[PDB]
Amino acid sequence: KPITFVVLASVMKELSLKASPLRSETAEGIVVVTTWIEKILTDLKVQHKRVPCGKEEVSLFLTAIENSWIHLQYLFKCLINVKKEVDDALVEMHWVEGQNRDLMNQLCTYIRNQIFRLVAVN
Repeated sequence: KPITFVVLASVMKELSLKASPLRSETAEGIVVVTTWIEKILTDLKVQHKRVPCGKEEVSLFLTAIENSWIHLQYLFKCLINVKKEVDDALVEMHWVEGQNRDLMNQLCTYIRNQIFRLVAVN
């Protein structure tokens, strides 16, 4: 029952350019996006590994840590799929293990937010 968000085929094009401005047309669109999610996660010192996936997607398995303390610690687990849907990229995130399922939305909203900061490279 996964959270999703599209990356538009133009946002991909801009992510490719950022991945190599001085060259062109190197790698698939979903692959480029995935390696930008991989950049975003390592920067958070989130652990992740690419896992076997389907023919028309790339998958990250990731392990983040959460802390639940009192009155303003634990490990949670997610599968990110980056699948080519229509012309654009569909990003699915599946909650696998952990306490607060709503931390996925926090991580997903963050990642997708991080993507669009990168694309404002204008």
